[PDB]
Amino acid sequence: YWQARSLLHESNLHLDALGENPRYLRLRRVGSLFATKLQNVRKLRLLLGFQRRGFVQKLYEHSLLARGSDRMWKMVCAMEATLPMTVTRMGLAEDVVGAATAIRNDKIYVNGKQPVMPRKGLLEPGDVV
RNA sequence: GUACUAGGCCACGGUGGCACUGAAAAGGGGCCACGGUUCUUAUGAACCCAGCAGUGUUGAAUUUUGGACAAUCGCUUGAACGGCGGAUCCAGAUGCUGCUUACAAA
Repeated sequence: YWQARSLLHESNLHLDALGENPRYLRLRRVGSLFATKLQNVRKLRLLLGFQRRGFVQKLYEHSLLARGSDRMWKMVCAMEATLPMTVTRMGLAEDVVGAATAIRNDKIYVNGKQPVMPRKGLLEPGDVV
């Protein structure tokens, strides 16, 4: 009941009403700003620490061209098929950036010796790491 | 609705006219006239990069006077992995891109 909210219900964790019984007037309502989209792209790149445009753009078109069920459990599946997120799922680093340095050493051993594609992934199902 | 990719077909080879041969006609085949470029002791001859590189003007801007027949593919030759091809294949300079890139050591 409390948990498992809607996957796009992130407007309940930004500003709320009828749960704050004080300050009846002067309540901040959200304006028409696209800066939350730009900072959400910042939340996307900060989960990779990578240069802003090219990687998230290339993963965006790959996420469109892979399958067409939806864009929410599958676009983050395109995020999750990437190798630095995959290493963070294994737990070989404190965070994504340290894992990126570890793969920058080529300490990693994806599919035998090394990933053939270091910056882009993409780990298909059936690929050892 | 509008600049390219590669490739289909046509047209043209400084300009214009025409012919041989060939089954079919001419981009480094033949003849004449033009317009250029050089030289003559001036009488006349030689040549025509919209082939490759390269030069010069203009341009905001335009590449190396590279290697090679080995791969094709073509032409040719009955030896000979033969001969040739600025087609091509490989390298350069140069926009776009996809893709890596810390060294040490087995």
